[PDB]
Amino acid sequence: KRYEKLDFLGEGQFATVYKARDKNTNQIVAIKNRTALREIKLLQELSHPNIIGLLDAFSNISLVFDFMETDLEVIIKDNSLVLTPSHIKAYMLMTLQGLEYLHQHRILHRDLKPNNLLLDENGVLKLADFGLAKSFGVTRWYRAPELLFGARMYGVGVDMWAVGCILAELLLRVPFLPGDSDLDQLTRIFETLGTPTEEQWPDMCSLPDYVTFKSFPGIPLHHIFSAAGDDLLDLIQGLFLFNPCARITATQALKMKYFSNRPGPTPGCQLPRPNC
Ligand SMILES: *CCC(=O)Nc1ccc(C(=O)Nc2n[nH]c3c2CN(C(=O)N[C@H](CN(C)C)c2ccccc2)C3(C)C)cc1
Repeated sequence: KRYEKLDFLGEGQFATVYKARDKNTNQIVAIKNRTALREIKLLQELSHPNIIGLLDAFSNISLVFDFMETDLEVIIKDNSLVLTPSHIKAYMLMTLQGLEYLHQHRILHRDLKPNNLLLDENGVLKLADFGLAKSFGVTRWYRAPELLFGARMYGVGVDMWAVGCILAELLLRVPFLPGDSDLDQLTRIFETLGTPTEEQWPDMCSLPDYVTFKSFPGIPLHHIFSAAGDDLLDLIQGLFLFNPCARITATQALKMKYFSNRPGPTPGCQLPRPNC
């Protein structure tokens, strides 16, 4: 009861979400089970500016997170907005910084997609929905080629491919590889980026469900991302490498010249806030 609800925010799988002012602090919050009670454990553990804060939780349960004004899917979907190189850079920086933190804490998100990359009123992006997240101990369109094949030994490359997919959608403003089966998703990856050889991939055929695909050459990235410079083409190139050992980590992505080159990232206050 330490909170009292103000506005309905949504329905879904896990309970309903409700906007509230916390009685004591006057701060505004949002208020949400083995598949959820490991999520409750995991999120009260962590603290990062770019990770959703689980503030309280208390079986019929309600889980107080930060309140978030919007998400990247809204921003992507919104025609009233133009994204500038500096908005994109700021968005990918916060995404990757939040990710780097999780992966140094030996956690995979496994459900990166733009509707999970929430934003506050002060332009701070926070990764949300750790219901698929697991310790090292996603929907088709952000899913890595290896996962579509059938790899269960898999790593950070799973989350890194999705970041490429989200990055492309920041640029094109449309899903990059929008497949309508798990095979159509491989068909789409291999016509756009080219069919990987086993020189593009050392132990590929050892996958239980590796399959002999049509040998496409792919579209060059400069044709797809025409407005991107060589520094951002290298970021996109790194994220989309088929070998999950070659594929760039959040850390290698963040030490990439792209984030140190001009134009720099937009401050949160000046990131494009939408209306409903
Ligand atoms: C102007 C219109 C507008 O911006 N509307 C709007 C404002 C705010 C929200 C909102 O839900 N805010 C919010 N604050 N903290 C949270 C949220 C949503 N949320 C979730 O966890 N939501 C997830 C949805 N995933 C797919 C990102 C959810 C919700 C229910 C069940 C499962 C998953 C938290 C609690 C982080 C919405 C619209």
